[PDB]
Amino acid sequence: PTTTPLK
Ligand SMILES: *[C@H]1O[C@H](CO)[C@H](O)[C@H](O)[C@H]1NC(C)=O
Ligand SMILES: *[C@H]1O[C@H](CO)[C@H](O)[C@H](O)[C@H]1NC(C)=O
Repeated sequence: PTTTPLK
């Protein structure tokens, strides 16, 4: 589970 800096 990984995402980019908010929007
Ligand atoms: C990426 O988005 C997810 C889902 O909102 C989480 O907030 C996660 O903490 C985010 N990653 C970063 C590096 O901000
Ligand atoms: C972070 O940016 C990436 C593009 O590299 C994706 O668009 C991802 O969906 C973004 N995450 C959020 C939480 O907007």
